This record gives sequence, structure tokens and C-alpha cells, in this order.
Amino acid sequence: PLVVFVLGGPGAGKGTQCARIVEKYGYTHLSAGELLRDERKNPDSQYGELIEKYIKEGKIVPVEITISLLKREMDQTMAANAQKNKFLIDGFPRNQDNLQGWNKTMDGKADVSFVLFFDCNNEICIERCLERGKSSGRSDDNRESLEKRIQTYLQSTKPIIDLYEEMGKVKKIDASKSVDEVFDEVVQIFDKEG
Repeated sequence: PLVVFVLGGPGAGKGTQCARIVEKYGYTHLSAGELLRDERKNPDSQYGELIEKYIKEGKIVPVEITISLLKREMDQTMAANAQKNKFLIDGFPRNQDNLQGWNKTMDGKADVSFVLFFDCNNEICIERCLERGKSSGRSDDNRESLEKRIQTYLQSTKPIIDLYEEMGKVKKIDASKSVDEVFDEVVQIFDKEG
């Protein structure tokens, strides 16, 4: 079970590239944020009632639940099809405590091949989020909530990038270019490694 973590703030173009990587390379894309939201909404589910307790208390849902959901999706995907063993994971990790939790709980159970980091300047990210907003119903987010979210994402994930750099595992991508230019960069990486 091989994992690639996909990092980058909002507007960085992750969504488009992940879909592209899934088609060409047969990776399975997991969204940590959407797996949690769906577990919460099923009160039927494994962890729905547990998540309900944390919500009631005004408390953050522990990363341990998130890792369990990621691990269950990986285990189920492979029990159906032992060949579908490569995973793109986004929405996790969000900070270095999340990442320590992963490394303590998942060693001997999954290998992180590498980390993809979609990088470009705040302004271009922000414009993307705003134009996606306008052109559909409308966004909750205005310019200054976006800039705040981008700033604190870069601050939170910097130690993750620093750490994976140290072991030669960061593949930086220039996310300011157009969809197909960026994907050419993504293809150079995945054709090499895997």
C-alpha cells in the first residue's frame, strides 16, 4: 500500500491534477475532508455517533478517526482488487501533529512514496477560488477569508514540507501555469517514480 500526499493551499489546482493522475496511473484518490463529512452525515456509520459526541462538546475531532477512515478505504480498495494499491491522499496531513500520528500508527502498514507540493503565489490561488465561486451560485468566501486560509495553510504545512525535503521526498510543482503545463510536470514525476 503506497501513498502519495498531495499538498497545496486552496486555488492551487490540486483537484484537476488528482483526477488526471487517477485516470492515467490508476491511483485511487482519497479526500480526508470528504471522508470525514460523509462519516458524520451517516448516523448509521462506524464513527458517526463518535463524531457526534465531539461536535456536542465543541471539540476537534481527533486525527485518529481521520487516519482510521483513510486506512479503512485503503484496506477495502485492496480486498476487492489487490492490484489497486496506490493512493493519492489530500486534505491530510494538515500539520505536523497529524503527520506524527500517521507515522506512529501507519508504519508497517503503508509506505509514503513521496509528497507532491503544488505551489504558487497567493494572489493567483485567491483569484481561482473567487472565480469558481462567482460562476456557480456563489461562494461563502471573500478575498480576506481566502488570504487568511492560504496563509495559515502554508504556515501549518511548512514543517511537513521541510521534513520530507530532508529525506528527498518532495516533488515541487509550479502551480501558476495552465492545467496542461502543470500536468506535463506531474507526468515527468509519475513516469519516473510511480
